[PDB]
Amino acid sequence: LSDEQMQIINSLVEAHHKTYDDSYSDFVRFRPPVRRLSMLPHLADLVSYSIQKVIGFAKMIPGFRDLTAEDQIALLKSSAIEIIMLRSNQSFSLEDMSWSCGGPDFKYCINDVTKAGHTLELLEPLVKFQVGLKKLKLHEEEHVLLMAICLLSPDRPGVQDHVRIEALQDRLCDVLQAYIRIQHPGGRLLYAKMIQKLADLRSLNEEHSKQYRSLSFQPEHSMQLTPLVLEVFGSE
Amino acid sequence: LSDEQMQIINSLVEAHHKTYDDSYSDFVRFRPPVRRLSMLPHLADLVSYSIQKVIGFAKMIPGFRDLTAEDQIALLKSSAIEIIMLRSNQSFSLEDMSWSCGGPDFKYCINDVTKAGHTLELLEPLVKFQVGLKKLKLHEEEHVLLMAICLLSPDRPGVQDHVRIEALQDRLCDVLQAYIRIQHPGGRLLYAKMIQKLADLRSLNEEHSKQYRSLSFQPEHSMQLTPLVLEVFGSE
Amino acid sequence: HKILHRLLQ
Amino acid sequence: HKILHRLLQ
Ligand SMILES: C=C1/C(=C\C=C(/CCCCCC)c2cccc(CCCCCC(C)(C)O)c2)C[C@@H](O)C[C@@H]1O
Ligand SMILES: C=C1/C(=C\C=C(/CCCCCC)c2cccc(CCCCCC(C)(C)O)c2)C[C@@H](O)C[C@@H]1O
Repeated sequence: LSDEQMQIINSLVEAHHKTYDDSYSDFVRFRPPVRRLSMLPHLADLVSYSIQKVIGFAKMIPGFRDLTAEDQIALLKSSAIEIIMLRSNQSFSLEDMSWSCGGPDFKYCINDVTKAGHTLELLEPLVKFQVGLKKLKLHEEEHVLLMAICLLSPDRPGVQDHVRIEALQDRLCDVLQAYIRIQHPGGRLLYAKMIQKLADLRSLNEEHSKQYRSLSFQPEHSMQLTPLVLEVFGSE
Repeated sequence: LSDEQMQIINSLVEAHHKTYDDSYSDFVRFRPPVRRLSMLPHLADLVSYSIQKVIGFAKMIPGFRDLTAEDQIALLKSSAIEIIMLRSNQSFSLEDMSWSCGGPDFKYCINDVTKAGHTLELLEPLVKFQVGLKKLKLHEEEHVLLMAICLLSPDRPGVQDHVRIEALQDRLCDVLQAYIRIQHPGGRLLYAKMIQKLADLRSLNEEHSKQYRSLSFQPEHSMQLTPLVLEVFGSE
Repeated sequence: HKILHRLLQ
Repeated sequence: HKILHRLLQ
């Protein structure tokens, strides 16, 4: 690993630590969980909160701030749910097959999201994705690189500078390939698995967009969302 | 009091009981109070919740449902904050000079709204209004009639059928005048005081709209509002 | 006013 | 996208 590759890793890890709270102490400020669509208010606040964190993380990705505000938004909107899916793996547990975020109130199973407007058609591959990603047992350096690579994908709707973004992602994919080779024993096949995860996220992204569209078209449900959520997942 | 005047009173009282919970048990579902603009999330959820209740109340006001959807919206948008001000008097206490809504968490003083984006320029006449209105010691029949009269005011922006709405309000003002004369001892001067309260609400409405506009123009603050709140107090 | 219209049935 | 633009400074 070169010095530049090292600086990139350092800054990305620091960016994640500054935008991911391991105590989940902010969750008490969300609309509380209720166990129709009783879980939608809590989920909406959680997702809205997470979007703000993803934005914070993205702004510290090297090269992202130099992009056009339009490109930044285009990348953010299209990849938001994928980054949320990726970052949520940190709270996911193989023992409980659930997201454990501090207290008993914030221990989320698959049934909770069902009570929030989404179906098993999304949640079944989601949990399967979470299990597979957890089994990869990523270093924090790798998990953090994966989120940055995902966010800087040039193949998103609305992007204008495809070459400048593909270059940034390549430079990031380079770092990831090098790190695994030098710092991760028995990771000879790990990189290919991680790229496959990015492909999994596209299908999950697609299914979420369909189910979100179903949800956002009903005013009684869309009124439970936050302005930020409506703006990020909206078609405007 | 005639039978028709009596039926109107009955239906309005029942409408209020169905849309005003004396236990305030729903308040636990709001984003919790935090004691910048730390109180804005709780206030936003409280106001949003109250708007839904005001809508429920309005739909049961005799003649309101027969109005145009546009007129219903025009009346609702322009008078929403005034009805909220009126209905909040039920939780207001002269002992504490505050709104007491169940537990210690939901005991709101003037400083709480200050921590929610509004200034003393609105709150000082508001509390003064609350004190004066409480001192009138309205019967439930009167307090309920006042909200209905306020809501059916023809002198609002965006209204189209001024004659049909003024007629409904007149018919309501008739009921109020009769009720006070027949059912309220020493209320010889009460009706004039209540009409003066409607005039007070206009000034309070005006000041709120200015301070809301200041708040809604800042995305970091407007993102803390609810879709319903944005829609009702919005200029669209 | 899609929310208001919905809430007004 | 007024919120996003604000959050992106
Ligand atoms: C959001 C996070 C966490 C869990 C995430 C999770 C797991 C679920 C936790 C909360 C369950 C109520 C999740 C992840 C991806 C997709 C989904 C499905 C919902 C998609 C967005 C909803 C909407 C905008 C209405 O379409 C849930 C919890 C922590 O790991 C922080 C992380 O940022
Ligand atoms: C809303 C209600 C209650 C209190 C109301 C209150 C008293 C305050 C209670 C909550 C304090 C945090 C109040 C009333 C009128 C105006 C204001 C000022 C805020 C205006 C709307 C805010 C915004 C849309 C952001 O501009 C507060 C409590 C109960 O009486 C139910 C009633 O419906």
